[PDB]
Amino acid sequence: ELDQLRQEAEQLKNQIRDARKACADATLSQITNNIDPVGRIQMRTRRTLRGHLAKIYAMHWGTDSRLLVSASQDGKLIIWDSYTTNKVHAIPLRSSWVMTCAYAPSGNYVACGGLDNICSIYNLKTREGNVRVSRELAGHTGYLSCCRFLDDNQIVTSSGDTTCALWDIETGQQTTTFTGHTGDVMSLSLAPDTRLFVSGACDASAKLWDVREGMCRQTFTGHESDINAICFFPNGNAFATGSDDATCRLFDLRADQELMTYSHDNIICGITSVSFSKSGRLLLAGYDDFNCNVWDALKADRAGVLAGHDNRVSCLGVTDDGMAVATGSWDSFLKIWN
Amino acid sequence: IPLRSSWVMTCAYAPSGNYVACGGLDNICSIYNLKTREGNVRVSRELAGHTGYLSCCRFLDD
Amino acid sequence: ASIAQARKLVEQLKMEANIDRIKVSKAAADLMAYCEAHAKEDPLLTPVPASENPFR
Amino acid sequence: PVKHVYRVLQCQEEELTQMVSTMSDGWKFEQLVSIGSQAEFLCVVSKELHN
Amino acid sequence: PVKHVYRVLQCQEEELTQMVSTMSDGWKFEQLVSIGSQAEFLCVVSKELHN
Amino acid sequence: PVKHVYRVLQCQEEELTQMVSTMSDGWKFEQLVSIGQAEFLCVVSKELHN
Amino acid sequence: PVKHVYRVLQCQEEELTQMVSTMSDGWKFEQLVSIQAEFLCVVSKELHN
Amino acid sequence: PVKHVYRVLQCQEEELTQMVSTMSDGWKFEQLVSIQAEFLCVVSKELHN
Repeated sequence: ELDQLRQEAEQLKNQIRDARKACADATLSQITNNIDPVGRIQMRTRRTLRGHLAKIYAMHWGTDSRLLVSASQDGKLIIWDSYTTNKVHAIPLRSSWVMTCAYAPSGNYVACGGLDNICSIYNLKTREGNVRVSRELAGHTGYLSCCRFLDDNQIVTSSGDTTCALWDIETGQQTTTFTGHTGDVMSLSLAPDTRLFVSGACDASAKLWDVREGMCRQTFTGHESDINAICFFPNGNAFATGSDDATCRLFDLRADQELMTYSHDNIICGITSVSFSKSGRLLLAGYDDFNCNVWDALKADRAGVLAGHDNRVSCLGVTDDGMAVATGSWDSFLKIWN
Repeated sequence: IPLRSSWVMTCAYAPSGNYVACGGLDNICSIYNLKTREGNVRVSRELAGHTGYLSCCRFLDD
Repeated sequence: ASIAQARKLVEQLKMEANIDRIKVSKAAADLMAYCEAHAKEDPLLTPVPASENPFR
Repeated sequence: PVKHVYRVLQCQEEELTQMVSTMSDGWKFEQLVSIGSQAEFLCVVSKELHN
Repeated sequence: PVKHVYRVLQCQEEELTQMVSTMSDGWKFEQLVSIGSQAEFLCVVSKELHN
Repeated sequence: PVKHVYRVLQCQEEELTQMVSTMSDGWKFEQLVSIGQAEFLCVVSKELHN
Repeated sequence: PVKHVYRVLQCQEEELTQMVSTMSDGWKFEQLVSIQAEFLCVVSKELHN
Repeated sequence: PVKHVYRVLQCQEEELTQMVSTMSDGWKFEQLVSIQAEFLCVVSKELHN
């Protein structure tokens, strides 16, 4: 008898697609052909700061625009000073797989987590001169994948057992719980106005929730592999994602349609990270081909290439003001570009 | 991997790829689990029953 | 089971159905205007003297 | 009964006192080595955890 | 009373952290020595066998 | 359930015996490195229980 | 813990593993100094009587 | 509770074995440093009163 329910679901999907198709009323190529392209660019590496003795997996800037955190493979955090290239802290850990890192916008909290199924919070600023753990957040049985602070007292996690949830730091137990994500979540990012966030999927799916209640308002589709990186345009009405099969797609919330597609012929590698600049005129991406190149948003043409590393590139970040680019590969070096 | 005995004359590899074995004048064959949580190697099972010195070891399967 | 599943189905998908669907050309024009207006905030595209960048 | 975890930390000469004097809550000190000496160092650190 | 077993291990600089941080279960840590440095260190480890 | 405190002291070669033989009450001896006529280092420890 | 006995052994570079791995019963290990390449070693025993 | 006393001894290479193998009753061995060749040594005693 469930066949009738499946058939009515299919016909509802067909009606939704028919309603969606008509409203697409702009091919951006024919309207943006008039505007001139950007010129060629070449930048120089300025600082090569060392200190890790393993494979780096993550990094994250701070609002101070002079501090960034890093997590290695054997368990270690180092907080760097980008102007002078001196480390201000060095925290050991109790686990040997740390794949995520977050820094607090206020400036006195750092969070971690990984394959050990526990998220821990560190209190940098203490009355005494030492550093000590504050809380641990257990409860989910998968491996942790990502952590972002909504605020000093609210944290959102990304589990591996098809779960996303929030927590209350003082109590230590969950406040709200999300579900309905069939695949595996591996990335998510927050809107500038701290009201919405989207999550990636293993089976090429995009979801958009609301923090207050937790209703899935739209859904996006179109890739054929895992979505590894999700970013936002500064205005807040478009998010660009990447995938393993050398495709980068920009979607529009109001359109619900794939606007453009940035593909080139001589690439067979996977994307690991993407990021927009301040204005949003350029788009950067990383490859497992040991290199990295800078793209353009409007005309889908490559502006230039960057001198890569001796191994795979696994992270990328751009400062809020836009005067710095930092890249970290698997050979234990960080690069500063300008 | 360090070992507790001072005479080992045999060594085998698993066809799957996550087991090894040892043996010698200690009259004991020991199995090691390379693949486990975090990074470390710990003894899985320790056999006994024959009073001679072990000479060879081959895996038929895991 | 699958009954619960179909329940979830009718529940959300019909929530997806009643959403507003607007023009795309207006969104593209707004994006272009936003990109053009903030051209003064991109040190990468607009070069600055050596005294400006501290990372040197 | 008892277990142990070990970590290796690298620190240059001028930033040695700040790292040694401000260790964490529970980690111990075992040995300091001079490597490739301006001057580089290594510092093994141990923690003991039960159950 | 107690007993002890000692072993010597050799390792270059590039592969020091991986072995130190991924040591086995039950073995301890002893002096670390620099020999012929480049690198070519010499670790010493210990285990306690009671009965 | 014990705590420890570590400090680093520098002393030249001529000023070694006078500093080692006249330590304070409670502090211990951990390590002595040959940095760098000759210059040395030293690490001491204390146990602040309760 | 009432007595201690200390001894100094010298061994060349090629004879480290054979001497360390085959120590006697009741003797400990404390230091190893770098004096080819020669070495030194100090061992201890506990005579509680 | 417990106390400790530390002393620094100097010795050339030829006179190392005689001093190390013939220590006093109560004094331990902690560190041997290398400055023909000169050495240093630190010993300790525990004074419980």
